[PDB]
Amino acid sequence: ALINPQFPYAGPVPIPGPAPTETMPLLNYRVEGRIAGIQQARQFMPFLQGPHRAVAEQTYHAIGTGIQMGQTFNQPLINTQEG
Amino acid sequence: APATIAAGATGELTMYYWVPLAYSETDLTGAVLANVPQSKQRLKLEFAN
Repeated sequence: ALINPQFPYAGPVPIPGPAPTETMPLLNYRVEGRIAGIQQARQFMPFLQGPHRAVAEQTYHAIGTGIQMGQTFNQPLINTQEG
Repeated sequence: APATIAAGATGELTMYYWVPLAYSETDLTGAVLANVPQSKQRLKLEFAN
């Protein structure tokens, strides 16, 4: 702010002001609020809580069976070298 | 503004300009405090002739 003498800035907005209204009042709000609809315990989703496999491992079962059977052919006898 | 004004005709035009001080409605950078001094502001406008 600058004040300049001799033209000085009025020393106030004075008493000639026009009170325009008495509408100043905010009427307090008084209220009762009830949000009470029956609630049912459940919601349907496509899927909740699953941690789906991105790849599975290979998996398997097992079997064996049979017996011990055989047809054989042997090497001929040979002269013994030494000993 | 009329695209053309024919010989003998009178056209009516309307134009608006926003002279900013503040950068925007939410960014007050550049705004001016004018409550604080009796010193006047000057908005100079030079029109077409």
